[PDB]
Amino acid sequence: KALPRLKQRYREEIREALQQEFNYANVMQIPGVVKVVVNMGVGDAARDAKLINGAINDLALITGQKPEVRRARKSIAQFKLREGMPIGARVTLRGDRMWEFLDRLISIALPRIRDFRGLSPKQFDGTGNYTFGLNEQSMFHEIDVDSIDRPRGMDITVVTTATNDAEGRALLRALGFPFKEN
RNA sequence: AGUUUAACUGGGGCGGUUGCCUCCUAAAAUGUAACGGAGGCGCCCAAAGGUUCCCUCAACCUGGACGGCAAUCAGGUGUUGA
Repeated sequence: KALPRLKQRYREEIREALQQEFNYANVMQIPGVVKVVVNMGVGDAARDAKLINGAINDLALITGQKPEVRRARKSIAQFKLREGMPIGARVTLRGDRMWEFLDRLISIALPRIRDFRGLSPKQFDGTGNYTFGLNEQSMFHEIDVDSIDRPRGMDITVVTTATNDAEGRALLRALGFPFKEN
């Protein structure tokens, strides 16, 4: 007994508009976002093993779920990197929590970037999966932006059952990502 | 004063070596020598053992903030080259 904003919108308008654009036979062919992905590469694992915990805490406060700590399966010593050194955190988002996260991101933070002209239409890949990146976490009001001791940027990537970049960009437009309309 | 002070060895000496594991020589069973050719061991292990369950890598292509030939991520090819 509840509905998020973007999901109600998705089931109302966007499916209709893509149908009226691309004319699929079955509606099962309709594109739909599955999951959302978050990652943070600490990179100074061999110099600060504590920024890892810092990033864990930030993403906790940001996404409302305890992250995963991705280990280094290979040992490349030109970076000090050794088998099992924690280099980064990672979180998966699916469902109502995902739609809420996109609502927050599109409505609070991305309208808080400094001189946001536009996210490119060219972060796609093969079929329409949008892989962008943030330099700082100085933007989410979710975050306690008084306590941060360093910039700890991140990298986001958005995956969809779309089959090509045209359908991907069209769907993400209907959903309200500020592309550079070109 | 009584006695020891090695062997192999293309004579002896000098050098090197002596035991165990793996490969070729070794001649499609086994086995087979040379001071013939290449290596290694005289350990480690609250788990790197037992059991039940689950999953598949490396590599390449692309996207991608610092990040580059490569770091973590996502998406494909990938019968198996890790």
